[PDB]
Amino acid sequence: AYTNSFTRGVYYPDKVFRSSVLHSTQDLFLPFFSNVTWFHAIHDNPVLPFNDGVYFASTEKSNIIRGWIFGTTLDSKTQSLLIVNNATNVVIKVCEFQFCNDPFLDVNCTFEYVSFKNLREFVFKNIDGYFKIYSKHTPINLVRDLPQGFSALEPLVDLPIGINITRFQTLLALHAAYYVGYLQPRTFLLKYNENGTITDAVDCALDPLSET
Amino acid sequence: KCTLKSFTVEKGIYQTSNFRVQPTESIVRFPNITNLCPFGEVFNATRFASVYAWNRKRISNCVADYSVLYNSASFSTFKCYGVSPTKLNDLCFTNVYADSFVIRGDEVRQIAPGQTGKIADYNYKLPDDFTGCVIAWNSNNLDSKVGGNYNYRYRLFRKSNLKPFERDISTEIYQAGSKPCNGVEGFNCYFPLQSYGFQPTNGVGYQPYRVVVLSFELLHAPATVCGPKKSTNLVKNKCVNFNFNGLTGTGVLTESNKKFLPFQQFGRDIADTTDAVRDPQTLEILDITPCSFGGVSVITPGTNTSNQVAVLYQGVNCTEVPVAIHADQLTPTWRVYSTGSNVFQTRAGCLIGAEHVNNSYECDIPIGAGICASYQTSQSIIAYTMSLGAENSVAYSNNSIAIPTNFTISVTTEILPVSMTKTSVDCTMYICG
Amino acid sequence: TMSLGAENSVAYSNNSIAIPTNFTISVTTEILPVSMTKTSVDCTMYICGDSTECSNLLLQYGSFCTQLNRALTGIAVEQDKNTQEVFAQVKQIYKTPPIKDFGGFNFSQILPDPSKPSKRSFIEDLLFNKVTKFNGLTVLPPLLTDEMIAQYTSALLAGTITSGWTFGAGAALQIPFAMQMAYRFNGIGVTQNVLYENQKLIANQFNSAIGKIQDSLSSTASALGKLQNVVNQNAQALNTLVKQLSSNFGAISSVLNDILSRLDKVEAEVQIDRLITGRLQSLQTYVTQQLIRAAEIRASANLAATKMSECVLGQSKRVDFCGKGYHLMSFPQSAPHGVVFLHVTYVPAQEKNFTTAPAICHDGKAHFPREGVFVSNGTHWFVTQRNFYEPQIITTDNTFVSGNCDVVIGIVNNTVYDP
Amino acid sequence: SALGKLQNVVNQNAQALNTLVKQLSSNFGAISSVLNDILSRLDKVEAEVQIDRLITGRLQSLQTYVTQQLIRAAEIRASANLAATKMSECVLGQSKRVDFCGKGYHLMSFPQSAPHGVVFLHVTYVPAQEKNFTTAPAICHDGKAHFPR
Ligand SMILES: *[C@@H]1O[C@H](CO)[C@@H](O[C@@H]2O[C@H](CO)[C@@H](O)[C@H](O)[C@H]2NC(C)=O)[C@H](O)[C@H]1NC(C)=O
Ligand SMILES: *[C@@H]1O[C@H](CO)[C@@H](O[C@@H]2O[C@H](CO)[C@@H](O)[C@H](O)[C@H]2NC(C)=O)[C@H](O)[C@H]1NC(C)=O
Ligand SMILES: *[C@@H]1O[C@H](CO)[C@@H](O[C@@H]2O[C@H](CO)[C@@H](O)[C@H](O)[C@H]2NC(C)=O)[C@H](O)[C@H]1NC(C)=O
Ligand SMILES: *[C@@H]1O[C@H](CO)[C@@H](O[C@@H]2O[C@H](CO)[C@@H](O)[C@H](O)[C@H]2NC(C)=O)[C@H](O)[C@H]1NC(C)=O
Ligand SMILES: *[C@@H]1O[C@H](CO)[C@@H](O[C@@H]2O[C@H](CO)[C@@H](O)[C@H](O)[C@H]2NC(C)=O)[C@H](O)[C@H]1NC(C)=O
Ligand SMILES: *[C@@H]1O[C@H](CO)[C@@H](O)[C@H](O)[C@H]1NC(C)=O
Ligand SMILES: *[C@@H]1O[C@H](CO)[C@@H](O)[C@H](O)[C@H]1NC(C)=O
Ligand SMILES: *[C@@H]1O[C@H](CO)[C@@H](O)[C@H](O)[C@H]1NC(C)=O
Ligand SMILES: *[C@@H]1O[C@H](CO)[C@@H](O)[C@H](O)[C@H]1NC(C)=O
Ligand SMILES: *[C@@H]1O[C@H](CO)[C@@H](O)[C@H](O)[C@H]1NC(C)=O
Ligand SMILES: *[C@@H]1O[C@H](CO)[C@@H](O)[C@H](O)[C@H]1NC(C)=O
Ligand SMILES: *[C@@H]1O[C@H](CO)[C@@H](O)[C@H](O)[C@H]1NC(C)=O
Ligand SMILES: *[C@@H]1O[C@H](CO)[C@@H](O)[C@H](O)[C@H]1NC(C)=O
Ligand SMILES: *[C@@H]1O[C@H](CO)[C@@H](O)[C@H](O)[C@H]1NC(C)=O
Ligand SMILES: *[C@@H]1O[C@H](CO)[C@@H](O)[C@H](O)[C@H]1NC(C)=O
Ligand SMILES: *[C@@H]1O[C@H](CO)[C@@H](O)[C@H](O)[C@H]1NC(C)=O
Ligand SMILES: *[C@@H]1O[C@H](CO)[C@@H](O)[C@H](O)[C@H]1NC(C)=O
Repeated sequence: AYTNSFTRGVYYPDKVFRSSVLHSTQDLFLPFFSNVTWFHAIHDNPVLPFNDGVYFASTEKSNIIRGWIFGTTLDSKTQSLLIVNNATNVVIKVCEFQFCNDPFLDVNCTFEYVSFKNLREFVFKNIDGYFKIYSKHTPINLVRDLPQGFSALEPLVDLPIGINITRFQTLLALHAAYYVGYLQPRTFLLKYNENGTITDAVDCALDPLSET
Repeated sequence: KCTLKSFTVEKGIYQTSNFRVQPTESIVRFPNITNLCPFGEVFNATRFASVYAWNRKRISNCVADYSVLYNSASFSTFKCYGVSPTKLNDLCFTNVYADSFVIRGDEVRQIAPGQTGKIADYNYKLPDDFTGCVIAWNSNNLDSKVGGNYNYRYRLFRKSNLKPFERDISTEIYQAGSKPCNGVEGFNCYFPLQSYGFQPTNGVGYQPYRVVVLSFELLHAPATVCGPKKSTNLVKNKCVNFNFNGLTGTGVLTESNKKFLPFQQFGRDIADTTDAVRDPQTLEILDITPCSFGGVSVITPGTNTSNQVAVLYQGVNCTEVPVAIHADQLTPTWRVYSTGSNVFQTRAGCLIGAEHVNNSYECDIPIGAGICASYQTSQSIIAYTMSLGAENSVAYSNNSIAIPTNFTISVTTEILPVSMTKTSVDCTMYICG
Repeated sequence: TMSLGAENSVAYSNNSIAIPTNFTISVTTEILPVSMTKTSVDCTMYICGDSTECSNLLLQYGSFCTQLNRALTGIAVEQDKNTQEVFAQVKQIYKTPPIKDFGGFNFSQILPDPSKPSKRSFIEDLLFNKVTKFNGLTVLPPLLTDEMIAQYTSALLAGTITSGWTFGAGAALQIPFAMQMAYRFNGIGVTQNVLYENQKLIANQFNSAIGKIQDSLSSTASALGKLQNVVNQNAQALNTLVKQLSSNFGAISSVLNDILSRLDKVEAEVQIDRLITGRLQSLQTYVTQQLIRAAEIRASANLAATKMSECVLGQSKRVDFCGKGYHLMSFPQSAPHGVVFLHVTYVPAQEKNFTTAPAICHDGKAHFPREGVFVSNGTHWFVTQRNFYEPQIITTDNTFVSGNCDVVIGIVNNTVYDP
Repeated sequence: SALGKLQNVVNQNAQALNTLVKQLSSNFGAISSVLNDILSRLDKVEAEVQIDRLITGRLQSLQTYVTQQLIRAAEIRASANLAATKMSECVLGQSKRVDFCGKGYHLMSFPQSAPHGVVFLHVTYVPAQEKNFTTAPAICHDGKAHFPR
C-alpha cells in the first residue's frame, strides 16, 4: 500500500540557535516527494528493513502504536533496540531476548533507559554507532494520507549503543494508521525565522528549479 | 601619528588603528561536576583485552585530571592528534571513549591515523581525522608468558578493512584459495586467530606493550567530562577574557533575550561563530560582543597649526562612549574623550572634543550626514551643519525679463593628468636577487 | 528566433519629400547610478578579531593590511566626489517661485512637495519607494543627506524654470516661460510662432506626458533595475566577504578560538597561518572587485554630470544625447544611489508626401531657398521650414540667386514674386 | 596647492614604489626576511621551505603592485582621453557644449604643458550688469502679429 511524503520529514540538523537566515546543510533527510508505505491495525506489522534511517509516522487519538523493535535479526541471539511507551513512562533497552515476545501491549542488555486527532512523526537514524531519535506531535483532522504542509522535528535522544541495525518492527496494543519511509544523503536549504525556528526548506536535488 | 607612521599629521579626518592597552581580566564557567574519572583503573588493570577484540568504555559526567598521566612520563609514548596534551585540564568534552589492549611493541606503529598493516586493516581502525590521544608502555614483565601468550591475536587473513571505530568478533574459516572451502579447512582454507609467542626473554621489539586510545567528543551538546578547572564569579557589562566549558573568547558578556529552544546550547552569527551561550551553572542565556567595538576616527587641524584634536566614535550613541572605549582601563589624556560638555550626537556617531555651532559654513573637514568641522576662535575645533551656498530668489513674472548690459572676459584654468611614471620590475632580481 | 524589428521600404525617388504636418512632445525618462555604498573595513578586526596571538602573526605580513584599508578609503571618499560633481553644479539655492503661471505647463509633480517631511517632489518620492556589516566591516553615511540632495534638485529645477540656460553661464536672468520655450523651439530649427500659435495644446501634451510617468513608475519596480543593481551587487559582495569567515582554507577549523584553545603556539601557528593566508586572499579579492566596480560607477557619475551640464543647464545639439527626437529641455529628479532625468523632446508626428526640386528658374536666374525647402502640392509651389509644414509663397526675400538655369540637375520653373 | 591633481599623480607613484620596497623587509613566516640568512644558517632540504615562504609573499606583493598599477593606468587613460577631446574641441575649435570648455560662453582656449599633465586656459564670455525690462512674445501692427528675427 503506497502513498507519498510530499514535504514531511525535516528535523533540526544541529543544537544551535540561528535567526533570520537561509542556512544550508547536507544530511540524511527524507527526500521531498518520496514514496512511503501505509499500514493500519490488522493481522500490518511484519519485520521491515531499516536502511540508512527511518521516517515513521502515526495518526491516532489513543496511542494504538506503543513501541518499536530494531536490530540485525530480532532473534534472542544479538542485541536489539526495544522502545516502549507504557503510559507511565517511555522505556528503552538493547536486549537480544524475546522475554516478552508479543508484538503489542496486552489490552547481556548493555544499555537501558526510562523517561486521527493527533499525528506523531518520528525519525530514527544511526551515525557511527550513535543512534539518534527525533519527533514531532501535532493535532490534525485528516484523510488516509500524510498532511501536505510543514513542521520540523526536534531531537529527543542520542544513544551511543553501537548496534549494526538493518531491520525493525512496530509494537501495537491488542488482546488507527501509520506510515514508513527512508532517509537519503541530501543537501537542503533551511529557513530559520526571527525566533530560532525552522519554517521552510528546499531539497536542492528535487528539480531544476530547486537547483536554481 | 602611529596609524600614519608619521610625526606630522595634515588637516583632515583619519581612521585610527587601535593601539590602546585595555589590559582586561578573565572569567571562567564550568558544570558543577566532582566525580573523579576512573583513569586509575583504565591505565592500571591486571590485563587488557586482545588487540583482535579490544576493550572499550564510554566515560561521562566526571572530573578528568590528566595531570597524573602527564607526570607519569614512564609511558613509552603519549601522542595526541588535534589537541596539545597540555590543554586537556583546561579543555572539556561531551563524551570521552577509552579503548584498550596489548600488542607487540614494534606493531604499536599501526595505532595512528593514516597507518597500514594487518591490525590497522582487519581489527582496529582509527578515522584519519581522529581527535584524541594514544598512550602506550612496555609490559613484557606482565604480558609475556611461556613463549606462547597466544591470547593476543590478530586476523591472519579475510578481506576489506574494519571501518573507523567498528568492532568485529566473527569466528569463521577464511577462504584464501581458489578452492570452494565452504566450511572445510586445508591449505589456503583456514581459521585465522593467529597470535604472539611472547617470552619474558623476548628482545625489545618482540615484547608486549600495553595501549590505551582516548577519543574525545567535542560536540555542541552539553559537556560532561571536564578538567580540574575552577569557575569564577560571572562579571557582566565589562571587557573580559572568558571560557565556557573550554569555549574561549574575549569580549563583553551580557544578559540576553535570544529565544533558544531547550536543546539549543549556543547562538551563531552569519560568520558561523558563537555569539550567545548558556551558563553551565546559572542556565542564563548570555550575549557576546568583542570588547565594546566602535570605529574611532580622529578629526584634526594640521599638527603644523595645533595639537588640539577631536574624536568621532562611528556607530555609537554619546550615552555609551565610556563603555565603548572602556574608560575604566585607559590613559587619562585619552579618557578625557568621554563626557566633557563638548560632546555632540551626529547621525554618523558621537563626536567628542568639538564645540557645536548653530551657524552654517562651507565644509572644511567632512564628518558625515551634513556635519563638518573647522578650527576657529582662543582657538577650538568647531562642528556645524554645512552650507549649500547662499539662498537666492529669481524675480520671475509672466511679462518681465532681465538682459545684461555689459560683460567680463574670464580666463579659467583647467588641469588634467595625461601620463604617469613609466616603470619596469625585474622579477627575479626583486624576488630573489 | 528573435526579430530585429518590422521591415520598412522608404518610399524614395529622385524628387519626392515627406514633410510632417504636425508634432508631438514626449518626456522620455533616463536613469544613472552616481555613488555606491561607502563601505570601510578594519582589516585586523576582520582577519584576527580581538586576538593578540593572531595579530602578532599578521604583523609578519607587513603593510598588506594598511594598503587595503587605504584603497577602500580612496573608494569611500570618491563617492562624495561623484555626488558633489553631479548635483552641486549650481552655486546657489534658488528657491521655488511663488506664483506658478508658467503659460499652462504644470510642474507641481516635480517641484518639491511642502507636505513631504523631507521636501522631495512627488516623483522623487515614488523613486525613493521603488528602490529597496558586523565583523570589522562597516558602512558610512554619505556627506550629503537625501534632504540636501533634494535641495540641490529643487535649486537646479527652480533656476531652469525661471531663467533657462542663463544660471549656468552667469547670474540667473528672469524670463517668461512661454518665451524660454519659444527660444528652445528656435534651437531645434522650428520657427518660434509654431509655439505661440499652439501654446495650450503644447502645454496639454507636456502635462499629459508628466501624468504617464507617475503611472509608468507606479506599475513596476523593474523600471529602476539600474539602481537596484547598485544596491544588490554591494549587498551580495559583503555577504560573500562575511560568509568566507566560515571557510576552513585547509585549517582544522574556521573558528579561531578552536585552534587557540586546543593547540599550543608552535602547533597553532601552522593552522592560524592558513586562516590568515586564506582570509587575507579573500579580503584582497573583495577590495579588488570594489576598485574595478568603483571605476564603472565613476564613469557613470561623469556621464551624469555631463548630462546635468549639457542638458539641464542648456539645450543639446548632440543627436540622441538627451532623449530621442530633437531635445528641448530636461529636469533632474534625485533617487537612491543615482539620478533621473525627464528629457522633454520634440518628435514629428503626421508625415505627408510632396513633390520637390532643389532650385527654381525665373528670369533664367536659378533661385535657391534662403531657409527651408521648395515643395509642391501638385498645382502650386511653396517654400517651407524643414520640420513642420508651413507653406509660404516663393518671393525675392525668402530666396537667394546664384548662376543660371543650365547648371543645376532637377531644376524646375516657377515665378518668384517681388514684394 | 592649485596643481593638486598633478602633484598627487607624482605622490602616488612614489608611495607605491616605497610600499613595494618596504615589503622586502617582511618575514611572511620565514625565519628571516633577509635571504642570505636562510641560505647561511640552514642546509638545502630545510632552507627550501623558508625560501618558498619568501617567494610566495614577495610574489603576492608584486602581483598586488601590478594589479594596482593596471587599475591606476586606466584611470590616467580616462583623463588622457578627456584631455585629447578638450584639445580637439576647445583649442582647435569653439565649443557649444555648456560648461565643457570652462564656465561662461566659450570663446577660445590655450594649452600649456606641465609635469605628467596639461593645463588649459579657457577664455570665456560671462555676462554682467543686468537691467529689468517689460517684455511680450509678439507685437500687433495692422492686426498682424509680428515676431522678432
Ligand atoms: C555489520 O555486519 C556485517 C555483516 O553483516 C559485518 O561485515 C564484516 O565487516 C568486516 C570488517 O569489520 C569485513 O572485514 C568483513 O569482510 C565483513 N563480512 C563479510 C561477510 O564481508 C560488519 O562487521 C558489521 N558492521 C558493523 C559496523 O557492526
Ligand atoms: C495635431 O496633433 C494633435 C494631437 O497630437 C491634435 O490634437 C487633438 O485634436 C482633437 C480634435 O481634432 C482633440 O479631440 C484632441 O483632444 C487633441 N489632442 C490633444 C492632446 O489635445 C491636433 O488636432 C493636430 N492638428 C492638426 C492640424 O492635425
Ligand atoms: C497641476 O497638476 C496637479 C496634478 O499633477 C493637479 O492637482 C490635482 O488636481 C485634481 C483635480 O484636477 C485634484 O482632485 C487633486 O486633489 C489635485 N492634487 C493635488 C496634489 O493638488 C492641479 O490641479 C494642477 N494645477 C494647475 C494649476 O493646473
Ligand atoms: C495647392 O495650393 C493652392 C494654394 O493654397 C491651392 O489653390 C487654392 O485653392 C483654394 C480651394 O482649396 C481656392 O479657393 C484658392 O482660390 C486657390 N488659390 C490659388 C492661388 O489657386 C490649390 O488648390 C492646391 N492644390 C491642390 C491639388 O491641393
Ligand atoms: C523652363 O523655361 C524655359 C524658358 O524660360 C524653357 O526653355 C526652353 O525649352 C525648349 C524645349 O527644351 C527649348 O527649345 C528652348 O530653346 C528653351 N529656351 C531657352 C531660353 O532656353 C524650359 O524648357 C522650361 N523647363 C521646363 C522643365 O518646363
Ligand atoms: C510511487 O509508487 C508507485 C507505485 O505504487 C509508482 O508507480 C510511482 O512511480 C512512485 N512514485 C515516484 C515519484 O516514482
Ligand atoms: C552477549 O551478546 C553477544 C552478541 O553481541 C553474544 O555473542 C554473547 O554470547 C552474549 N552473551 C550472553 C551472556 O548472553
Ligand atoms: C513502565 O516502565 C517502568 C520501568 O521501565 C516501570 O517503573 C513502570 O511501573 C511501568 N508502568 C507500567 C504501567 O507497566
Ligand atoms: C516570535 O515570538 C514572539 C513571542 O515571544 C511573538 O510575539 C512573535 O510574533 C514571534 N514571531 C514569529 C515570526 O514567530
Ligand atoms: C553550583 O555550585 C555552587 C557552589 O560552588 C552552588 O552554590 C550552586 O547552587 C550550584 N548550582 C547548581 C545548579 O548546581
Ligand atoms: C596504579 O596503581 C598503583 C597501586 O597499585 C599506584 O601506585 C599507581 O599510581 C597507579 N597508576 C595510575 C596511572 O593510576
Ligand atoms: C607650518 O610650519 C612651518 C614651520 O615648521 C611654517 O613655516 C608654516 O607657515 C606652517 N604652515 C601652516 C599652514 O601652519
Ligand atoms: C541614545 O541612547 C539612549 C540609551 O543609552 C537612548 O535612550 C536614546 O534614545 C538614544 N538616542 C538616539 C538619538 O539614538
Ligand atoms: C542653538 O539653537 C537652539 C534652538 O534651535 C538653542 O536651544 C541653543 O541654545 C542654540 N545655541 C546657540 C549657541 O545659539
Ligand atoms: C507617398 O506616396 C506614395 C505613392 O505611391 C505611397 O506609396 C507612400 O506610402 C506615401 N507616403 C506617405 C508618407 O504618405
Ligand atoms: C527621376 O527619375 C525619372 C524616371 O523615374 C527620370 O525620367 C528623371 O529624369 C529623373 N530626374 C532626376 C532629377 O534625376
Ligand atoms: C526687477 O524688478 C523687481 C520688481 O519687483 C525687483 O524686485 C527686482 O529686484 C529687479 N531686479 C533687478 C536685477 O533689477
